Order: sequence, then C-alpha cells, then structure tokens
Amino acid sequence: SYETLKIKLALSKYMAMLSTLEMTQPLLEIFRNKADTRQIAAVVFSTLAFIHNRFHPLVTNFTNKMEFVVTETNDTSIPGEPILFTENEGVLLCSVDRPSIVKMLSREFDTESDFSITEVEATQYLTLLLTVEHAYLHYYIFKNYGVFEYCKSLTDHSLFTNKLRSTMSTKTSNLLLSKFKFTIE
Amino acid sequence: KVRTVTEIVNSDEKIQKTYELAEFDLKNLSSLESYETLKIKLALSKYMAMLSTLEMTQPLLEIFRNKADTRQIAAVVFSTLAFIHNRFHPLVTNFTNKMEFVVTETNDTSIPGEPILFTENEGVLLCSVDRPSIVKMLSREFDTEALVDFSITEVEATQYLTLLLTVEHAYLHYYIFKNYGVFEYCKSLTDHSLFTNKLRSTMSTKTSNLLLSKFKFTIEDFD
Amino acid sequence: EELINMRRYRNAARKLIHHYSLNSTSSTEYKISDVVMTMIFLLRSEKYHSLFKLLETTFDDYTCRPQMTQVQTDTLLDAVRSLLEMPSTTIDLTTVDIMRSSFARCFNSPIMRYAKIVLLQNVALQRDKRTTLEELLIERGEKIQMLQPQQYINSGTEIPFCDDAEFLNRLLKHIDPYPLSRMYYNAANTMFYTTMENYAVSNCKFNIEDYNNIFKVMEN
Amino acid sequence: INMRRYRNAARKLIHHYSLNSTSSTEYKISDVVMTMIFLLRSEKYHSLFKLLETTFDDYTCRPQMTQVQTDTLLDAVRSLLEMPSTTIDLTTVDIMRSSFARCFNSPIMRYAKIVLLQNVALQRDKRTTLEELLIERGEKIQMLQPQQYINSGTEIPFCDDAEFLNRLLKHIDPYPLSRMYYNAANTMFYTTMENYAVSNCKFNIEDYNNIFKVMENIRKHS
Repeated sequence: SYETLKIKLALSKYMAMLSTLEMTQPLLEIFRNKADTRQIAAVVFSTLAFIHNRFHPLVTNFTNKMEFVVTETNDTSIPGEPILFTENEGVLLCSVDRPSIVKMLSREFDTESDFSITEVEATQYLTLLLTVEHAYLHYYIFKNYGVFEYCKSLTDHSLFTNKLRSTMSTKTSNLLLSKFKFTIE
Repeated sequence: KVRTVTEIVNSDEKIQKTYELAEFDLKNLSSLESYETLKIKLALSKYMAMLSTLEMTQPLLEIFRNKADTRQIAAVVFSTLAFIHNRFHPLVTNFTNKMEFVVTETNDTSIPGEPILFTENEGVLLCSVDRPSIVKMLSREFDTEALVDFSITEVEATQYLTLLLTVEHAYLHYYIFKNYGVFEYCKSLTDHSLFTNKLRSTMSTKTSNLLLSKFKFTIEDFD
Repeated sequence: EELINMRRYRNAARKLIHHYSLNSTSSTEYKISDVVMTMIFLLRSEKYHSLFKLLETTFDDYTCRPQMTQVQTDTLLDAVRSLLEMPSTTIDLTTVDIMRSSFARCFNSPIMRYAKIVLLQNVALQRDKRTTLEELLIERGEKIQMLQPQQYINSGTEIPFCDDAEFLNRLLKHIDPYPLSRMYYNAANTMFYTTMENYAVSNCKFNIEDYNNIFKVMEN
Repeated sequence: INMRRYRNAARKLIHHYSLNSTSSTEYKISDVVMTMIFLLRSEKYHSLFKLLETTFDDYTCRPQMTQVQTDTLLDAVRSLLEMPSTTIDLTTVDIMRSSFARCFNSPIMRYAKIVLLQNVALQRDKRTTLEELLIERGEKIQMLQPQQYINSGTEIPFCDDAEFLNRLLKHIDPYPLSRMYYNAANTMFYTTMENYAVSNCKFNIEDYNNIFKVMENIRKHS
C-alpha cells in the first residue's frame, strides 16, 4: 500500500544514518570488538539524535554532551531494556550491554558498477531502531516528569503507555512502532 | 507450550509460533549454585561409596605412611585410576590379570614435578610414585577457616579429596600417551601447555572438576 | 652477650635511634636486624630496659602506662642523653613523643608474606526463583558511582539532516520488495527471547500480561 | 613480662616458614622481635638463636655441630612446635634462615613488597632442567624391578544405596568445600615444588600457569 511505501521510504532515509559520514564500518556488528568503545558510543548517540529530530521538527542544534559505560557481565546485567539513559544535573549518562546486543544479532534468522542488498541487513537495522524506541520513550517521559514517576515507569513501562499520552496518536504517528502489534499466549 | 501471534496494522495477516519452557528451567537450574554443588558432592559421595567395598583402612594418611606393605597402596592407586576412567567414560575397564608396580623411595629416584610417572616397554606398562613426597604433601594443613553415623572428619576429608586432582592430572598424560605413543607423550609432558591446545577431542557431556575458575598470582616476576 | 659484641651493636643502635628524630635517617637504608639489635641493647641495661618495656604499648596501644615521679621521669631523659652524643640540645618529652610517632612511622607492618594462591567465584545467583529486578536495582545502580564514566565523542552540535538524494536514488531503486512481515516477526521473536533468556539467567519471574501491556502501542 | 604471649605469637612465624600454613597475614615486625627476645631468654634455645643470628653473606659461617647437638636441637625444635609427629630437614630451616637474611637486608617500606619468590637458597648445586633430569632418570628407574601385584577381586567395584550415601552427604553438607581447594590442596601442591630448589632445577611458573588456559575449554564446550 501507499502506507507500506511510506514506511519503506522512512527506513530508506534512515539508511542515511546507515553508511553515515566519517563512520568506519569494519562491521555492522563491531560489538565483536572490545578495544574501542568510541564506535559503538557514536552509533548509539547518532541514532538518538536522528530519532529526536524525527520526532520533533526543529531542534537541529542537538546537545553535544554525554558519558557512557559498557555493561558486560551478569552481575552488571539489567534485564529489560538492554540500553539505559539518564540526565544527571545536565549530564547525560548511558550504559550498554554489548553481550546482549551481540547475542541478539547472533541469533539465526528464518526465511519463509555493481551493488547488492540483503534482507538480513534491514533486519539488523530494524531491530536496532526498535529496541532504541523503548529507551527513547523512557527518556522522553523523564525529560519533564520527575525522577519519582520516571522510576515508576521503569518498574512498569505499561503505566505511561496507559495514561500520559496527551501527545495523542497524531504526535505518535511518526513513531512507526505503532504499525506493529503482537500477542503472547 | 506457549503459543504467540504477531500482526501488522495494515493487514489481518499474522505469524504464529510456539516455544517450550523446558530449556529455560534447565538453564536456571544450571545457573543455580546448589544444583552445581550437587555435582561435586555426588562425586565425592560416589568415590567414598566405591571405597566402602574396600578394606578401607580409614586412617588413610598413616596407612600410606606405613611402608610395611604396598599391596593396599597399589590397590588404592589402581582403583582410583579406574574410578577416574569410568568417570570420564561410562563404559570402560582395564585388563585385570596383573600390573606389577613400583614404589619410589627418594628424590634421586623421583621426578621433581608429576610424582606419578608412567613408562612402558615390551608390553610391560609400569608406573611409579614417590611415597615420601606424597606423605609430605599430606602432612601439612592449617585451615583456620578465616576466609571469605561414621564420624568422617571434615579435616581428613580434605586429604581424601586432594589426591584426586593429582591423579586426574596423571590420567591426562596417560590418555595422551595411550592415544599417541611415546614421542607425543614425552613432548607434551615437556610442557603441559600443549594438552588442550591439541585435544579438543575431549569434548564430552561431563566435565573436569576445577570449576572455581582462578588459580592465579601476583604478575610481578612474570618477566 | 658474648656473641653480641655489644659496643658496635649499641653504636649502630644509636645510629638508628637518632633517626627517630627527623634530624636523622639510616642513610635511607635499614635492616630488621638493626632494629632487633637495638631492642637487644635496650634489654641489656636497666636504664634502657625501662624504656624498652615502655615501648611495647607503641604497637599494643591498649597497654597500661601509669604516671611517674618527676625524678623517675627525668631518669629516662638522663639515660637518653647518656646514650646520645652531644646531648646539649633540647631533651624533652616533646622529643619523646616525636620518638613515639617515629615508631608509629617505623612499624607500619611492611608486609613480607612470602607467596600464596588466589581463587575466584565466577558466578552466583540466589534460590528465590521469582526474585525481582527491583531490589536488584539497589545493588546494580551503585556501579554508576563505583565505575569510571567514559567521555562522549565531542563532535560538536549537529544533526544529520545532510542526506540529499544521490546515493538515496539507487538505494531506493534497489528497494528490494522483501516480505516485510516475516522480518518483523523475526525481530519481535529475538526481542522477546532476549528478556526471556535474561530472566532465565537471573532466576526471576515476571508478569507476561504486564509485558503485553508494556508492548502495546496501537490505540485509536 | 608475658613470655607466654610472646611465644604464642612467635610460633606462627616459624610454623609458616618451615611448612606452608594455609593461614595468612602472618607478617609483622613486632612478632619477629618478640620471637628473637624469647629465643634470647631461652637458654636451652640459645644455640638456635645464635645460629639464626648468622645472617651476613660475606661471613656466612654456620658452625660445625656434632650430630648429637644437631639431634638435641631438632628435638627442642619439634617439642616447642608441639609437632614431633614429623621431622623436617635442618636444610629447610637453614634455607628459611637465608630467607630471613633476604628480609633483613631488604629495607622494604610501606609498600607491601611481598617477595613472592620461591626460596633460592642452596649450596654447591649444578644448574639443571628437564634435559638433565630425563637423562638421569632412565638408568635409575630401569635398574629395579617393580615389587609386586596380586588380584583381590579387582574387577569394577560399583556404587551402593543412594540413601546410604545420603547419610554421608548430610554429614558433609555444611563445610566450606568450595574453599577447601585453597584451604589445603592447591597451596600444598604449589609449595611442594621446592624439590626444584633441591638440585637447583629452575622452576618456571611459565608452564605451571597452563592450568589457566586449560580450564577455559569446559566453558568453551559449554
């Protein structure tokens, strides 16, 4: 449909973040590495910025400030969102489970001049952006609502999706997340 | 047993898939310590069980310290070897007719290193052990525990355990030799490094016993 | 002691003792036997045996030390001067307390300890099968402060609205018509299985229904 | 003067040095001093005290003593240790004496410079390694027949009642078994290798470490 056309077009324009400028791409899965955090931090940060300036039309002058850490081990495990974010007195802080990202990309996929393309690539990019959305939601809620209720939403992400949606589906519309539905039984 | 369905707003078309609990409870069981403790506890229990048929001669250290007889020493050794072998594989045995064996009496007769030594010629498999060194090894403990109806003593259970690791270490070399002859065996026991670097073929449903995964030291002097 | 040739040994003893005044140091070098020899010298003579028997407190803090007569005290400084050469400088309990602090700067238990093994506990989780992350947050979050943060790539303020349609064109002419559905299916599968495996590790249990509501998006 | 307490402390030092106690944090200088004081005030032990005094390289002159004297001294030693249950080579004690000479000559400061070295003391050795060792071994081994063997119902003894075993299980249940490995086994093994110092085989941790890379493989194969 024209809707599917628009969706694929959106993904395509995100493929500008794909093969983004200056970004060395030894892999699309460089989490395989451990030596250099910089590249993983960069991709995360750039994805955040892209999403933010999608969701709002005007603040191109995005903040240049952050600190990050790489979670690696069970005693540092954070079940639920694999990636975590806060602002701390004007200090953006974030944390990443490289092992979980690795295993997610690792899991095998079902199926039913020159150039080429492969569906698995889009699969990876989709999964990335999808997982990022959840963190962006918790970021957004915290960004104005206090720590108290923010952590409440962390204990139960359902709440905010149930209640404070006053930015109605009109505002939600660019969040292609809503296109997908699922049930577990 | 859990069914799931996934859908896209634009269409009723839906994908259906099911997943099974069992592996998950398996995984958590394997991640739970007490479950893991069962393994080593069972190991020690079964070993003592086999010994229960033995003319056990409980004061193990002093029995080994007797010197007045070697029959019991040899039988203990052999039985331990069999124990390890049947551990590693469920269905194994060794030819039982006779393996006349040796007692090692002094450092001049003893290897500094693996106290249990193996040699063969003309089909005469043979092994040797330094009772002096083994006794000295057993003689010393000082467990203060300041760290972070059979009357089986907790302390002596320590010695009851300790030998097994050495014996297993020997078993490794025995296996390597038995599979690859004299030259590879001696070359490997020049430097234990090579062991796993070769024998990935060890892969099996049951593991070695050294699960507390560090045995390390200050890295100074690592010149 | 016949073996101990006390004259030289006392001489060395004093050569140290002076350093318990910062006026002196043992040529930046010292041997345990030097200290031992000093203590021996103290224990060879009653005038110095008194001081020696005082000094045990200097590591056994809680040891009793009573008051003394004015003369009984000055006796000790007399013995100190008799040991010392050119004692015409200041001799006082100030110097005595400087000596006590100098013992507390000499005995700092510089370890010997020979050598020992080191063991590790690789993993651990508790038996309460439906423990919850919530309390686990209490431990986890401490790592924010325990662990070093890592500096952002200070590229400068920007957002990549810099993606004009040249590569885009042939990308959107590849634009392969893959069955987007099943890719979404795989994505959701892996995403849920993530958390399922996380819980199956952590030995925790969670509301499937609440996870559903957490997921749910579409309304109106 | 609490001679009693002094001894009670002192003991542990020699106890460790002689034989590798699985206790730890033995070190302090005050303990050493009290040890020396006790030895000084123990006439019967003055021989030992004056021997242990000898701690200087250019003058290394441990006197000749008649076997009689040496035996009496070892008796004294064992008694005071309350461990006649075994006797150790005087050579070990003299090696520890040389170790103490190291300590003495080392002005080790606030920094916990643990020596960590295995004892190097020994006399008139030749440098040796696995080469020399192997070359030596063959004749010394082959010169002797093995003693004996006889069968005793040898073939494959097997397990018994699980509940019978659970008795012993419950007996065993509480103990710090997870630590027991360090609490004796590993320490004793690693310390055993003073045999290398015997006849000056240059022991190298550089393969003893092999255990470490070895142990990964179970986790590799899950």
